[PDB]
Amino acid sequence: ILAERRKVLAIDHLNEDQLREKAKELWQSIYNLEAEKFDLQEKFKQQKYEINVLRNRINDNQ
Amino acid sequence: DEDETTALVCDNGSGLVKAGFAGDDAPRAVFPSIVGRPRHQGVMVGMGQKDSYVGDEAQSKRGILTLKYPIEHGIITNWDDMEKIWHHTFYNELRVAPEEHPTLLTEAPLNPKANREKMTQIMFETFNVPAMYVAIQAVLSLYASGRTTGIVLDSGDGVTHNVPIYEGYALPHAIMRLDLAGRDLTDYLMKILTERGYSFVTTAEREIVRDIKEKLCYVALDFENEMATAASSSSLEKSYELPDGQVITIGNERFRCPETLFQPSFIGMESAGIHETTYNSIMKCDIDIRKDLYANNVMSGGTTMYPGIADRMQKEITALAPSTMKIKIIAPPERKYSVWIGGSILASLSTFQQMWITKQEYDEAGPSIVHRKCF
Amino acid sequence: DEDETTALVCDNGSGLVKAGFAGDDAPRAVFPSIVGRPRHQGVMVGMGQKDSYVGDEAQSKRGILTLKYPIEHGIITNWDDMEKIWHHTFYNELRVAPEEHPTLLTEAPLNPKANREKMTQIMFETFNVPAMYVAIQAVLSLYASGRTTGIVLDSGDGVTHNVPIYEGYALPHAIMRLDLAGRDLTDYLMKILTERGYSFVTTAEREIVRDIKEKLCYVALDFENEMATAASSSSLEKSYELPDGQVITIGNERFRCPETLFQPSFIGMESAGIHETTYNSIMKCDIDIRKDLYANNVMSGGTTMYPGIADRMQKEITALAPSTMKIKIIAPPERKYSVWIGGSILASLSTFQQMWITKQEYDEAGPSIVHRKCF
Amino acid sequence: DDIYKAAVEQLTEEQKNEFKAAFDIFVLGAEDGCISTKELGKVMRMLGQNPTPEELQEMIDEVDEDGSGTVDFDEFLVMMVRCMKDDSKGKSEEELSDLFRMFDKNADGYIDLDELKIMLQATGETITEDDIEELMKDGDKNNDGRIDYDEFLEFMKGVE
Amino acid sequence: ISASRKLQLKTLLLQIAKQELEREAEERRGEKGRALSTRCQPLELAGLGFAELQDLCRQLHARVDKVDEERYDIEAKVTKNITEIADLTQKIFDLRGKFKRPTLRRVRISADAM
Ligand SMILES: Nc1ncnc2c1ncn2[C@@H]1O[C@H](COP(=O)(O)OP(=O)(O)O)[C@@H](O)[C@H]1O
Ligand SMILES: Nc1ncnc2c1ncn2[C@@H]1O[C@H](COP(=O)(O)OP(=O)(O)O)[C@@H](O)[C@H]1O
Repeated sequence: ILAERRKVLAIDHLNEDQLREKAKELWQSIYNLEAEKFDLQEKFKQQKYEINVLRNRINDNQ
Repeated sequence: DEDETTALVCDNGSGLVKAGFAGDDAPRAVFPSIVGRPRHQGVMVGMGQKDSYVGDEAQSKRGILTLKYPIEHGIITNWDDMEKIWHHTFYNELRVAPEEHPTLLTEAPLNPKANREKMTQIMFETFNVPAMYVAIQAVLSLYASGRTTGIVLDSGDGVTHNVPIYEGYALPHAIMRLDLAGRDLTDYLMKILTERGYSFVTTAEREIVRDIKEKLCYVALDFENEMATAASSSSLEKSYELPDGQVITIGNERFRCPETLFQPSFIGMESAGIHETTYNSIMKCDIDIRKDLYANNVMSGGTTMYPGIADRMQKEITALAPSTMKIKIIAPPERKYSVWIGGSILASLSTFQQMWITKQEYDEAGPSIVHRKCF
Repeated sequence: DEDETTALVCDNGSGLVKAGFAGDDAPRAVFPSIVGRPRHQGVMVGMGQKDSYVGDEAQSKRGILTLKYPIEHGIITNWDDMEKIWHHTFYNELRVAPEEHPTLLTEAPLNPKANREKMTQIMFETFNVPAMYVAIQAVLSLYASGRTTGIVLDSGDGVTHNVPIYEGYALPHAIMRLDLAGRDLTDYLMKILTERGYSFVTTAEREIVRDIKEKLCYVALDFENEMATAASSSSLEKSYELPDGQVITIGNERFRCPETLFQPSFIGMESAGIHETTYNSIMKCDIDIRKDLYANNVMSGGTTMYPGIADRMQKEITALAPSTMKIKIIAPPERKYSVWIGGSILASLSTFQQMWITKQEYDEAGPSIVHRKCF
Repeated sequence: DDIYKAAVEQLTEEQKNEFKAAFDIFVLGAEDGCISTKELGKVMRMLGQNPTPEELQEMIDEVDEDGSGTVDFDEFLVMMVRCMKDDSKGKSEEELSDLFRMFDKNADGYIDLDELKIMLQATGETITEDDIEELMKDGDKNNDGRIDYDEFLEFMKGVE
Repeated sequence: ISASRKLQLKTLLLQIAKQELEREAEERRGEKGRALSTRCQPLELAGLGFAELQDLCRQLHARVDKVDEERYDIEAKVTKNITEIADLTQKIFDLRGKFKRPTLRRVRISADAM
């Protein structure tokens, strides 16, 4: 899955203008992907909160 | 969730499971090693109802459940049931997922392979624990007890281990696996209470007798004079309240049950009992070892909480032991919880950070790895 | 009358049929399980008249009719008469019928199985019901009462079932069925009122004595003290108005009829009474069940409207029960109607929508299907 | 005062227009604009509530604090929300879950009295010695000394 | 106590949580921006020739693969809590249904009308 999701650049046969543009394409992809990681981590913490609240609600009504 | 990626520790006996995180001074929770299942046909609808209940759920809903123990005298024979007990332990009481923490489990080394192999496999494959370590009960008991040398008497629900350790080393030729345990003491008490007019033959009844034993029984340092009086007088009987409000009184039977540990013939076992077995483990060690073990008999596990047991054991060993020498018993309050406490201590030692199986070594080698990495 | 295909619910006993639609908390109307027939030769013509009368028609024109009840001790012996009662119930008065609605029936756990088979056949082949379910009366009482646990005394017209339920499950080994019900209590009353000079033999008379019981009788918490005064003083007597303007004055017979519940020997039955019977349903269950059943004695059905029944039952059970234990009784205003009400609750529960036998499964299997699909 | 203002704030435009149109049945015309209390039962039904005669009388018994014999328009909305709870949207469990978490500073799964007081004093509204406890005892249906997540959702349904 | 004091305080109580929740969102945006600056640092591509630009490209290939490996594991963790929430929520619904399910309704009205 990760091999399918990761982006790959042409490198060895490219000239300087082509390399500047290709380096830029992954940089923005990485940047956007790091942003998703940050938001997913925050979602995880908010969902963990709901999990412990729910674990107590089960015991409180049982 | 914790302030460190501390190992989680779970001490799974044939009786109860003690669990918490490494570095604490107590398990966070204790569960019966029980998975319960309904033995009745449902009549009402929309009642919830599980296929099986575990731990404390199994005990709280026991009125209509058959209660089974996945562990047989120290060996897990039902690992699907232990996985459910563990999931409950880790996620509902400790509130920590093992995926982010190493886990330490315990067994006697006398255990015939399957327990350490399956314990390692469950944590690596159903819980995805990053690391594992199966520990020695004698080691754990000595750390908890403040000793490096002595004999661990862990007379709990399953099997008595009676393993001697000198300067941190095992003396394995002197370890005597003994088929005399707290579970047998319960069965004996169910039968003698039946003679008194209070039959105990079902699961609920077995749990009641175990509760009676734990709260009313004692061994006595002098059982002969104690029974001469207890069997003659109601003044030595203690009342126990049964779940339905009925009352049972128990007299010499109160100690008669624990006495089995010194009188194993009571349950049909061909044995000298725990005091002689301990003595023989001392005897089987070299002559320059024997004196250090006589002076350091260490109580652990269960049944070691009976009144008169530290004195009963020290006096029986003293009687078997040579003169001049001082025979002594160490019986810490960390009794019954000592294997778990030792797990917390061991998991956390800097000299034990290389003893952990990682979840890499495990997959390259498979569960047989436990025989190369743990002991 | 209705804008949805809600399930219909009918509670069919040897007394009356309570009926209405699911989702209500009461029947829409009550239909006496009666078919009336003239016992006289007609002389005038152009008088209308019926070949047979049912339900309330049968009672309204009863002056010259003999009134028969198609159900005996919970069993339909005459189902042709029940089809006429049901046709009236559904098409004339409730204005709903199985033809456009699924139907729930209420029954005892040990009701002869052939009786459900016949009712199942009738609702599927005579009334064309799209689906059916036959429910346990004790279940229905527990839903109506807000419980999942208790001993349900369903006090029918011809039989009392007495079944313990715990956590929604039946505990059938502790069922203490008793051949004593509201119709037998009426028999005792008419015999003792006969002794006072008011014989009740013929149909009009049979209906009057039943009506006297329902309006004048009670059990009281203490029979012997109630009698010491009732048998000694006119201040405990009540005059009941008979249809022709005459009255009957009744003294301790007012409580001796209801007392048969505690004293079945009054009608020749070899039984210790409903409190002993309730006690055994609790006492024969495991001790970890017993505490919850002692805390949940559930009165349902009829005869529970007698003043003092909640106190008479709680005190007798407490006397039979172990000390320390708390004995509690449930006797809600949803009395006599709680079985029907539970039928409404169950029929409408989302958890029960897949519990219905469809008129597909029915024709493939035939009427005996009720024995596999319902209970 | 503020209960009357709040009932107005909580009713939507498509609802308040029906409430005043139906409620105006309370004046016969060419009178004094009194708007009497005996007409409350009729309007409950005109607006879509389906009360029994006892319920119609209860709505009447709960109005007329000053003995005037009348019901005002804002007073009507207050009496209606206590009979037929026509709030504005009333939010959702997801919205209140995220807000619940803000009062639960220690992530304990409940709002205790100290958190309840800090959050309210922080609004600028003066909190007195008997306040806070008065809300805790309203949300705390099980009498456990705190308002938990489930209790919170019931407690604030219809709150803006 | 008057309804207006009780309603206004629970109203004010929810309003302060809303302000705090708006702050939680702003704090997350602030932290995400800082996290991005350090997690995905900018490319010094200007002024570089062929070999130097190829090294940046190769480093980015390794970095994009690593950001998806970690993203995937985090995504899986978020998913695991969602699944457990759905399961815990249903258990709660059934425990609570037992309290009100069987007895709460608008009934017995036609009982008097007839
Ligand atoms: N008061 C007591 N009386 C008799 N036996 C006891 C008492 N306390 C503990 N034991 C026994 O301890 C046993 C549990 O063994 P345990 O040592 O805790 O296993 P583990 O070491 O793996 O945690 C039970 O059979 C229990 O009856
Ligand atoms: N005050 C009362 N005294 C004696 N019996 C009563 C009284 N009220 C109701 N019952 C009895 O209720 C019975 C009818 O309701 P019920 O038995 O619950 O329906 P079903 O027989 O189908 O279960 C009748 O036998 C009636 O006499």
